[PDB]
Amino acid sequence: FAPIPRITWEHREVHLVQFHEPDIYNYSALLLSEDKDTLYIGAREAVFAVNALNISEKQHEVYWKVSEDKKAKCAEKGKSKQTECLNYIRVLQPLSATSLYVCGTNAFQPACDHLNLTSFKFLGKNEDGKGRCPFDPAHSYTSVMVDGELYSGTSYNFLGSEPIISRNSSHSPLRTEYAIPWLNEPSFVFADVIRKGEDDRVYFFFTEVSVEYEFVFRVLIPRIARVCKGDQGGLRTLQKKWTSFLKARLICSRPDSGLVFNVLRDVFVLRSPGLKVPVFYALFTPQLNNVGLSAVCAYNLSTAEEVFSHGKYMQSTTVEQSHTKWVRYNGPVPKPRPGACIDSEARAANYTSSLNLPDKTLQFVKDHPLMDDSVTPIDNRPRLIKKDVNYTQIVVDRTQALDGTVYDVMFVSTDRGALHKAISLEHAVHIIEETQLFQDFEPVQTLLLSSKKGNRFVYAGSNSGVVQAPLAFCGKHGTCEDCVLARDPYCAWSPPTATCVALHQTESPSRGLIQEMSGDASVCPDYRQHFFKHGGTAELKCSQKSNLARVFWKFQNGVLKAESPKYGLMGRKNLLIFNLSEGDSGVYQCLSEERVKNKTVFQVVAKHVLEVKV
Amino acid sequence: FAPIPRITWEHREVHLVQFHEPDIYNYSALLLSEDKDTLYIGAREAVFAVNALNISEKQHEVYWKVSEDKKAKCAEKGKSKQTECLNYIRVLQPLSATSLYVCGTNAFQPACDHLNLTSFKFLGKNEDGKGRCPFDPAHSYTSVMVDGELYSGTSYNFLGSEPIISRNSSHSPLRTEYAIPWLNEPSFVFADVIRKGEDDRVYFFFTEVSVEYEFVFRVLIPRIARVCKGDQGGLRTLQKKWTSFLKARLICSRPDSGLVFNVLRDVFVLRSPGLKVPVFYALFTPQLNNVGLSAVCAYNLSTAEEVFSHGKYMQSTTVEQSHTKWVRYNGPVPKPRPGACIDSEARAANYTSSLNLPDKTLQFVKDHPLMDDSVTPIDNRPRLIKKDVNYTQIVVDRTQALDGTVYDVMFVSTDRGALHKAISLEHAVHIIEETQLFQDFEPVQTLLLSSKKGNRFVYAGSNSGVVQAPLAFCGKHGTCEDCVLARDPYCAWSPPTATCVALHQTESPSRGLIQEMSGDASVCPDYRQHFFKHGGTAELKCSQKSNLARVFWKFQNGVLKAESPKYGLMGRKNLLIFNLSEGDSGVYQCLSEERVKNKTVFQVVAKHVLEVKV
Ligand SMILES: *[C@@H]1O[C@H](CO)[C@@H](O[C@@H]2O[C@H](CO)[C@@H](O[C@@H]3O[C@H](CO)[C@@H](O)[C@H](O)[C@@H]3O)[C@H](O)[C@H]2NC(C)=O)[C@H](O)[C@H]1NC(C)=O
Ligand SMILES: *[C@@H]1O[C@H](CO)[C@@H](O[C@@H]2O[C@H](CO)[C@@H](O[C@@H]3O[C@H](CO)[C@@H](O)[C@H](O)[C@@H]3O)[C@H](O)[C@H]2NC(C)=O)[C@H](O)[C@H]1NC(C)=O
Ligand SMILES: *[C@@H]1O[C@H](CO)[C@@H](O[C@@H]2O[C@H](CO)[C@@H](O[C@@H]3O[C@H](CO)[C@@H](O)[C@H](O)[C@@H]3O)[C@H](O)[C@H]2NC(C)=O)[C@H](O)[C@H]1NC(C)=O
Ligand SMILES: *[C@@H]1O[C@H](CO)[C@@H](O[C@@H]2O[C@H](CO)[C@@H](O[C@@H]3O[C@H](CO)[C@@H](O)[C@H](O)[C@@H]3O)[C@H](O)[C@H]2NC(C)=O)[C@H](O)[C@H]1NC(C)=O
Ligand SMILES: *[C@@H]1O[C@H](CO)[C@@H](O[C@@H]2O[C@H](CO)[C@@H](O)[C@H](O)[C@H]2NC(C)=O)[C@H](O)[C@H]1NC(C)=O
Ligand SMILES: *[C@@H]1O[C@H](CO)[C@@H](O[C@@H]2O[C@H](CO)[C@@H](O)[C@H](O)[C@H]2NC(C)=O)[C@H](O)[C@H]1NC(C)=O
Ligand SMILES: *[C@@H]1O[C@H](CO)[C@@H](O[C@@H]2O[C@H](CO)[C@@H](O)[C@H](O)[C@H]2NC(C)=O)[C@H](O)[C@H]1NC(C)=O
Ligand SMILES: *[C@@H]1O[C@H](CO)[C@@H](O[C@@H]2O[C@H](CO)[C@@H](O)[C@H](O)[C@H]2NC(C)=O)[C@H](O)[C@H]1NC(C)=O
Ligand SMILES: *[C@@H]1O[C@H](CO)[C@@H](O[C@@H]2O[C@H](CO)[C@@H](O)[C@H](O)[C@H]2NC(C)=O)[C@H](O)[C@H]1NC(C)=O
Ligand SMILES: *[C@@H]1O[C@H](CO)[C@@H](O[C@@H]2O[C@H](CO)[C@@H](O)[C@H](O)[C@H]2NC(C)=O)[C@H](O)[C@H]1NC(C)=O
Ligand SMILES: *[C@@H]1O[C@H](CO)[C@@H](O)[C@H](O)[C@H]1NC(C)=O
Ligand SMILES: *[C@@H]1O[C@H](CO)[C@@H](O)[C@H](O)[C@H]1NC(C)=O
Repeated sequence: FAPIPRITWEHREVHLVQFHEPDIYNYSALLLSEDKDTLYIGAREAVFAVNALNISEKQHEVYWKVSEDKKAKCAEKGKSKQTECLNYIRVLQPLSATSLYVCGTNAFQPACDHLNLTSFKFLGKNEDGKGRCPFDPAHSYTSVMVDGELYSGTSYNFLGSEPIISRNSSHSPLRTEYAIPWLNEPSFVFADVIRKGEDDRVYFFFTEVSVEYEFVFRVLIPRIARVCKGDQGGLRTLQKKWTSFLKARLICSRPDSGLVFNVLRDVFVLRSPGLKVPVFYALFTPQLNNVGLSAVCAYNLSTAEEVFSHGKYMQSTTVEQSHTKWVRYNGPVPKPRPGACIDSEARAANYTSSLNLPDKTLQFVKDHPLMDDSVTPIDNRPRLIKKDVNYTQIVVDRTQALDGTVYDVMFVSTDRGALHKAISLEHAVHIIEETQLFQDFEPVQTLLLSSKKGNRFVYAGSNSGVVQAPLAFCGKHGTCEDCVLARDPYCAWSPPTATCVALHQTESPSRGLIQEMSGDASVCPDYRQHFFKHGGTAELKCSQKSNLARVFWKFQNGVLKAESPKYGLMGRKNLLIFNLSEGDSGVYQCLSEERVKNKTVFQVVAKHVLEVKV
Repeated sequence: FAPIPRITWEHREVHLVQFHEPDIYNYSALLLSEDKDTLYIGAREAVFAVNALNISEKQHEVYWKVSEDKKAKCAEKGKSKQTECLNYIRVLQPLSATSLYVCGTNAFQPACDHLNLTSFKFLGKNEDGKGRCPFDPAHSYTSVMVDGELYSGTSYNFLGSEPIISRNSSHSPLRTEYAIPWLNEPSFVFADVIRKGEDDRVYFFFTEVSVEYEFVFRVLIPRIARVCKGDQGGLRTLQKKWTSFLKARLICSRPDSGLVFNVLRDVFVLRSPGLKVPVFYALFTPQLNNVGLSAVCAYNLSTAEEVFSHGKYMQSTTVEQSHTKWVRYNGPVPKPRPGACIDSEARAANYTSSLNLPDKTLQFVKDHPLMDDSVTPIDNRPRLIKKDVNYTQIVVDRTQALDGTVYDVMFVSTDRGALHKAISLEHAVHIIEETQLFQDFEPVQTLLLSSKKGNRFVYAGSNSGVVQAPLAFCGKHGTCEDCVLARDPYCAWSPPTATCVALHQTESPSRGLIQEMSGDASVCPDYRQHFFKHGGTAELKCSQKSNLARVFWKFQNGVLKAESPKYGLMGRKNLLIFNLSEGDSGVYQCLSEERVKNKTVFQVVAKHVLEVKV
């Protein structure tokens, strides 16, 4: 299990910019512009444009509030008039340079519209968002705009009994089948297009009730799925339906410890400036006995692609003679491959679209959407497993250290408004710091990263507002030792400026900078006076930031024992000399000790010169 | 989830009698005599007889140490010469008035013998305990002596690859089949005879790899099983094999919370003086994501009896065409019923023993040992679910309160040498107290209850020694309020003696005693002076035992705020007045507040009269 966050930053001790509109709640949708300087917020009954560099600067505002006759219609359907019967923005996507595509629950009448960016006024397109947007603010939902066409995963109805992964195309509308083999009680988590003869694919991530597994209760299972951008459906069968829909198990577990995380919470696509293949960073929690635990598994796209392209499918079979069981299909697979895209191979066999695929192949995919092979993580284990924390959303920044060693920086939000910064150091997790983003411990519902030159920020939304944080707080570190010991690839010590700087931001010289991810503060170069009355009591204040260090006191060059009657420890860090007399005068030193590898790192926290009067 | 233990007793603050022999370890077997005054301890390479009333009084001792040629033989087989290659006592059972039946691992040569009680010397019977006793001190094991015949569940071999539930009878030896349907990687937990035409039954409890369930990893499942005392095996088939072996799922879970506890740790049989039917109190932990959690489920014997007597069996089937799946069997069941005992019905159809049962019935049971129905707990939920605690063994005492309301008192041991006392109050768990039995936090391996008049004790064994504790510490409670607030059915307040007494032990008058399980201390009838120097500092000590209460201070009839500079709180309970002056003199009161139901209970903990000198 991952250790405790090395340093805890109170909302008070760091520079965090906040945004909220009075009487406006549920800041669940976040979208930043092309230029990255304008962040758009989708809340309950409102859409805003804020300066992404200072979220507190409100630029534009637009509302989409529900009428009383629509609220009462919703309430008459036994829903909560002042809770669920309101317009929760669920779809906030780029449409053009001059517009956004917006959908809201709208007292259970999913409605879509175009937000005119030049005016920040809605165009009144008033489209029926049934299938595109959920009815209930409680229902799961995911959407990705690909080539001005919305690819959405949510419920097709009011009750949330009909799930749907569909494309609102207008030219070629396509949707999933309303069948258990296709989708079995899913809870949508994330979707994105993975761009390139070879066609683009639109991946979907969700948790659904498993068909392959049987246990005491119904077992959930994380799913990775994909569809082909060029899909047009089948001609005779799969009319207006996906022909390219294949899914597989997403497995996040440490078995030598019986830890299985079968509930997917978030998915982030690490788009490597260097690496040609994207890495999905997926966030999971266990369905069973969650108390709570969180795990972060990283999946190489190539792995998943290997399953969808060459993996054996699963067959459903009748078993004695009213039951259905699912097993590996070892029978003959049709050609062209069921679920495959219109690639170079297909085009050679005179196949231009799904509309001209053989009925043999189309029937196969319709009856075999599920793959036998699981999609496994890189190094076949989670990147991080944490206890006593319920992680909510994830973002990852691939950063180059001073050394040139590349670290994948994990920003993980909690259900209590906190953000953890973690890196997988040499075969062990290091949680650099934790920051309390929300003073009200509101769970971070959404998280969004901008790693772009200048505007390097993380944006977190909750029901109470939005928070803007940098990727590091290098300046909070006082000494070179403190700067190095942090083991943050973002932070380096600058001897000329006598400040711990943010490497890859500051205008300090690279060649003349200090950073050691080993934590060996050895690479570094290197008195509060008091006058108290006789008989009186002294409180010598001492504090440090490491949650992984312990402090001890020293008087007259010896390790002082804070025991009654002469001594006491107030708050485990502040020394208390009780009965002051001639001999108590002199130097009192507060020291810290923290283990890095095998070695211990002692640091002098406080220096005190106590003088007792006569 | 169950709250935290109301009061924590340090090993220091309670009267606990301890026993251990220098250089003797692993005190895993405990057996008390008929008279209940002599407790026999089975350790590694030794057996002792101690006064059960004062375990520290060693009465008798006997050793059974392994020879160097036997240790070296064991070590040559790649085992640990100074760890596993020693005689761990595994079987410590009553044989007669003048003898005990003892088996030890014996450097992987399971050996049995008779301990002559009149001499406390072994008889040298030197029986081969293969099947009766495990080879490895790591292997699971269970045994019950029924009518001078040992019924044992353990491994049949060195590697622990062959499991076995068998009867060392001499007249009619019987054992299980070495087949997955019968036993699939079991870990034995407990066994006992459930006594009465109707035959007696010998129940077995264990955890084994499930055949009915399929998940990411192999799923374990707790099992309740039984065999008939009168079994003699089959004549043509099941030659020297159990014909009465039936098993079923033992289910301990809260599903509205996704909590499943599929690993059985201990089983206790509540033999009710009043209730005609015994209740099994079973202790479970989860296989998946245990961090750790413990649950206590109580099962009514009648329920289990209903499954074994009328439940539909499970069939194994071939599925496409190399796999095996298990489903409910809805086909024709033979008569006499497979797995049933030789009852009144069978005897009418001229069946005297298993040896004369039709081959039809015998073949059925051999191919269908597993039942389709699960054995569920009373009120279909656990009696207790606890987090942050790994419970090891359980005992239950059915006790009558002053009111006459019967409480089933749960004594639960932990893997850190602690004992919790819990009762299921009105639809909520109340953990009365917790006691640190082992100063070395050694896990309690075995637990044994003597609820008998006079000698009312709990005996706990660990690798470091044995501990003797009473069932209550009524005397530790100071006031009537404190006595009542404890909500311990064992404790009552005595106004004449001004002491909190143990109801059903003391010679105090029943009619003139105070006890309220509601916790309403309203039924009850109803100054440390200091003189400190001017300018000096005062520490006003205040403490109480409730882990569920918080203390606040009062000065000059007002709730004082322990904030800098004038005030401070040392250890969250001790008040610190910093700069003494004329006005600081007077009465300082430490008060406690604890919620019972809705209401708060304020109590005056400490009274102080502080006088500041001039
Ligand atoms: C994600 O999965 C892809 C799929 O294989 C990984 O890519 C491949 O990794 C292998 C492993 O070495 C490469 O093979 C060879 O690399 C050595 C190293 O220099 C080279 O000397 C050999 O001549 C050969 O090229 C393979 O080329 C490479 N292919 C691609 C397209 O990347 C990828 O590394 C995985 N990424 C992660 C983070 O797991
Ligand atoms: C949108 O944001 C608002 C802002 O907090 C969320 O409001 C909160 O709603 C919950 C109920 O869903 C309130 O909890 C209470 O639950 C008990 C249980 O029955 C009920 O008896 C109480 O009357 C109350 O509803 C919570 O107090 C409330 N917060 C505030 C400040 O009023 C809202 O739930 C969010 N909606 C979504 C879809 O996230
Ligand atoms: C354990 O399971 C047994 C199996 O049923 C339970 O025993 C039975 O409980 C029923 C429930 O009432 C008894 O039926 C009736 O009880 C009422 C109460 O006075 C009486 O007025 C009716 O005339 C009738 O007797 C049934 O007789 C009883 N049978 C036996 C053998 O006990 C038992 O109570 C369960 N114990 C626990 C702790 O769950
Ligand atoms: C019987 O009781 C003794 C008394 O404590 C138990 O002794 C303990 O045995 C464990 C190993 O099983 C020792 O732990 C260590 O494990 C590491 C891991 O490789 C190893 O490198 C060390 O050399 C050592 O073996 C533990 O220190 C030891 N306790 C003492 C005081 O020596 C014994 O395990 C118990 N046997 C059974 C079957 O319960
Ligand atoms: C989007 O909003 C802009 C903002 O007004 C609209 O711009 C006006 O467009 C009309 C022609 O249609 C011009 O005559 C006005 O002078 C424009 N005003 C401004 C301030 O630019 C634009 O038309 C809107 N687009 C749509 C589709 O409604
Ligand atoms: C969602 O589907 C509707 C259904 O057609 C699309 O609506 C058409 O939109 C185009 C402009 O993009 C208009 O020219 C057509 O006249 C519209 N027809 C109808 C019937 O509405 C809509 O554009 C789709 N939206 C997205 C984001 O894909
Ligand atoms: C982690 O999240 C779980 C829920 O997923 C929390 O468990 C709930 O805690 C509340 C608080 O009293 C209880 O009322 C609920 O009944 C609990 N539900 C379940 C399923 O346990 C858990 O407390 C959280 N823990 C941490 C460390 O974040
Ligand atoms: C059990 O131990 C007792 C203790 O000695 C044995 O008792 C002796 O028995 C012999 C006859 O066999 C008598 O002559 C001795 O006088 C007895 N001595 C005592 C002290 O009682 C007894 O024999 C042992 N039982 C077995 C089976 O060996
Ligand atoms: C375990 O099985 C052995 C096998 O027979 C039993 O041994 C017999 O024990 C009786 C006395 O109980 C002797 O009279 C016989 O001569 C013994 N025969 C053999 C071959 O040993 C043994 O008693 C059984 N033990 C238990 C506790 O049931
Ligand atoms: C409860 O028991 C579990 C084991 O069943 C403990 O978990 C182990 O804790 C040690 C301590 O560092 C680790 O080294 C092991 O790797 C852990 N194993 C597993 C499977 O988690 C757990 O810490 C115990 N917790 C409590 C509160 O008793
Ligand atoms: C932008 O941030 C600065 C930094 O303190 C602040 O002074 C300024 O008022 C902010 N702008 C707005 C509109 O809040
Ligand atoms: C029995 O317990 C008493 C109580 O203190 C003790 O004094 C006595 O020595 C114990 N007996 C033995 C043999 O330890």
